[PDB]
Amino acid sequence: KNPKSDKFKVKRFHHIEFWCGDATNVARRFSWGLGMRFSAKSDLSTGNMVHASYLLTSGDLRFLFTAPYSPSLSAGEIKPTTTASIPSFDHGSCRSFFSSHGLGVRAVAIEVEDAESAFSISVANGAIPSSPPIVLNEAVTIAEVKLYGDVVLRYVSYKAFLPGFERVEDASSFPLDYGIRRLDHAVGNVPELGPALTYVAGFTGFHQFSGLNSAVLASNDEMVLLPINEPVHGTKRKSQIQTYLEHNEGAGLQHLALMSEDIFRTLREMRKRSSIGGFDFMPSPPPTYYQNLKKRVGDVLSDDQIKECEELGILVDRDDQGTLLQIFTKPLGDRPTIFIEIIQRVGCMMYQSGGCGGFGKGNFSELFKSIEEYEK
Amino acid sequence: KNPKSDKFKVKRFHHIEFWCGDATNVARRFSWGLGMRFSAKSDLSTGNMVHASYLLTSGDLRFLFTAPYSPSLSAGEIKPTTTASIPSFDHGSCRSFFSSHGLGVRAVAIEVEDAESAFSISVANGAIPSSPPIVLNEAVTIAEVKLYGDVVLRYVSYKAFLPGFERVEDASSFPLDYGIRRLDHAVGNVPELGPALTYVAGFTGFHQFSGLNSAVLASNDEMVLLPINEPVHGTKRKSQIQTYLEHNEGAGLQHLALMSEDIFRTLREMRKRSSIGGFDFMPSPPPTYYQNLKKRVGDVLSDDQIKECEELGILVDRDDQGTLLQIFTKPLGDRPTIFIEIIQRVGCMMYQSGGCGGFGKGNFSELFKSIEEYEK
Ligand SMILES: Cc1ccc(C(=O)CN2C(=O)CSc3ccc(C(O)=C4C(=O)CCCC4=O)cc32)cc1
Ligand SMILES: Cc1ccc(C(=O)CN2C(=O)CSc3ccc(C(O)=C4C(=O)CCCC4=O)cc32)cc1
Ligand SMILES: [Co+2]
Ligand SMILES: [Co+2]
Repeated sequence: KNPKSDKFKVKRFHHIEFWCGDATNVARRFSWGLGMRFSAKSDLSTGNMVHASYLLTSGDLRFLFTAPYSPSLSAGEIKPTTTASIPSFDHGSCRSFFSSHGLGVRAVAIEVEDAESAFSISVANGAIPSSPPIVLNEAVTIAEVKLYGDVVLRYVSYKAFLPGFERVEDASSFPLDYGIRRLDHAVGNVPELGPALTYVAGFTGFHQFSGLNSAVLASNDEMVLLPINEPVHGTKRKSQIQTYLEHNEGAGLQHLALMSEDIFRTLREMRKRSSIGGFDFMPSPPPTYYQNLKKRVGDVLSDDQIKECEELGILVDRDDQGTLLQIFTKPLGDRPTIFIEIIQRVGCMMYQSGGCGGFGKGNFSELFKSIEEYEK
Repeated sequence: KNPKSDKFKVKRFHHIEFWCGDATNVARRFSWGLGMRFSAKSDLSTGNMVHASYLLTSGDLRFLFTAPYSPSLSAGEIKPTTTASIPSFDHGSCRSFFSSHGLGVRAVAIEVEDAESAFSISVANGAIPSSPPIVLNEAVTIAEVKLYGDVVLRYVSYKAFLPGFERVEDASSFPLDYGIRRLDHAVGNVPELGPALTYVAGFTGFHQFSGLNSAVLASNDEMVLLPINEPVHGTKRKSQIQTYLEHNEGAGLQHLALMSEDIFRTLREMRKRSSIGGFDFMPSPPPTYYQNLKKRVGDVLSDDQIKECEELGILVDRDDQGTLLQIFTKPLGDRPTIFIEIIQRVGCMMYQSGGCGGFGKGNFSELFKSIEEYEK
């Protein structure tokens, strides 16, 4: 069931903003590891004395990396005279976020039809305001409300990246591309799932789509997908959600799932780079898992395609409507907190429906099953 | 003249430690950009609940990247019970350093014969203590005194990387190598050269070897080389030293000069990677500079070798004893502060004497000369 209860018009995920200590080094690492191109900047070279912000893109996926400069560079500014291109930015908030949580996502940004209206309706329906609507160059409106922990849901609306950002020079914009095309879902970890769902669904009208309980909130067309997890305590192996909350100093964004148009190419390219500056992947499932794939998805993937899944460590799950291929990186930074998922979905062709094939929850059983089997 | 006045026995540069917000991302970026291999780690996986530290090596060059975890992970520890592998580390100092200066060098480490003696003699001769001598696993002694700004001079001595560090697994240790072999010199920027030189030369006994004044302090065999620069004010173009001090919030390390055994190979490899996660280089000199090279170094470099210098943007300088090839990166991070120099020295064969060919001070005139000439 989909009651289509969105309280304002939501379009698609727009960007993800990481708050960093040094944006240059994180952005360069991510560009090489994920095959994303440098496409826009706002920094000292563009007149921004407040923050350094670098935008990477792959298809429709936009990752923004921001870090504060010394406050002394902008000490004479006030908000009416600011050189910041993102008016919600604050030095103290950024340093506090980073000190508390380490490298991670500060903003999940969605494009809406009217960011001032979305903000107004959200706050009228219980959202905690974070940054009020601000109109940039009479062209773009941006507003922020609290999502969970110190993560904000950012609303962006366009009259027709952001004013004050400059498209980057060609030489610095090497056209890397490993096949990633858009953000599929963004997942939060919280101590208590119930209150988190009630809060977010309360202000958005989004509907509902071992070691954890999870539920997914979705927009009307189910293209904005926000799963939320809570830990389950007292378990034999300690909950990975609880480890996250301990190392992150509380709730925050757990993972970003990035859709690829060719997951085999994406994983070939990312794995070639794991040990030369890129991203590592979690341990692969045992060969029993791939033996057991013929019975589960043998009508969807050929033996060769199943073998390619095994060469790359790709997991497969299936629901009533479609099939999903997925794989998980090791944590992106020092702390065992945020990671990335690469995904590709098969089925639900109408365009493809959002969330086709689910989120892989069946792989909890199949991995557990496969590991024991593998002891053999 | 070299009075050989070292107040304690100094061997060679040992390592450089960067204080970071996220050590993983900086270390991975530097590994790919400079061709350095991951060789040791101290982090959660090795029992360190305090800091994450990753060591990269190329030949004898050792770069260490350290960032703090949440203090909550180690809140029950005291110094006698610490899980930190570097006992001088402090969460508050690290966060304060990074907030003030951004990404940069915290420690210039030199190997000495006895770090406790070096510390004692240094402090007896005016050094400001930073961390007292601590014996690690009855095998290594480490001590720190203030160098300039928030940079420390770290003394390391070995009875026979550090205890508590683990050599990294093979798969994560891809054997990158672009030819870099050791640290040649490490350069500080200060507001006032005179007092800085008097302080450092006072406690070490090291001897003395537009927009700035500079002087170089050197150990007995002139293999530890510490240039220091101050700004010259009132100049037409604003001093790059003053820009550094403004953006860094005061004195700190300006550049690390890395010796290559084959500068042409190093620059070919680094430039191939500039736009795919590596390091950018400062603007190249005009072709007039390379035309003028035949008269200056035509007895040292062939026409082909001069042409290779022009293809790569390499600068050349010469003193009375040898010739130096050098080139400079753009700043390593967000702020226009720290950068890297790649160098190779020709001459002064006895082994090669330290500092053979100087530090390139003649290139200030030759670039100024060449730029005007180039207007032609
Ligand atoms: C560092 C690190 C820490 C933890 C992990 C994982 O938990 C990866 N993972 C497994 O290991 C067991 S199969 C699995 C199946 C689905 C998902 C998943 O994506 C979601 C969602 O999207 C929303 C619904 C619930 C869910 O969990 C994750 C899985 C990976 C790396
Ligand atoms: C971001 C950035 C900011 C500034 C720069 C430079 O100043 C680079 N540079 C020039 O541009 C003009 S030639 C030149 C010659 C020598 C040196 C040099 O290495 C030293 C020393 O080692 C110790 C002695 C004095 C010195 O300056 C540096 C030079 C490069 C990048
Ligand atoms: Co997922
Ligand atoms: Co130099």
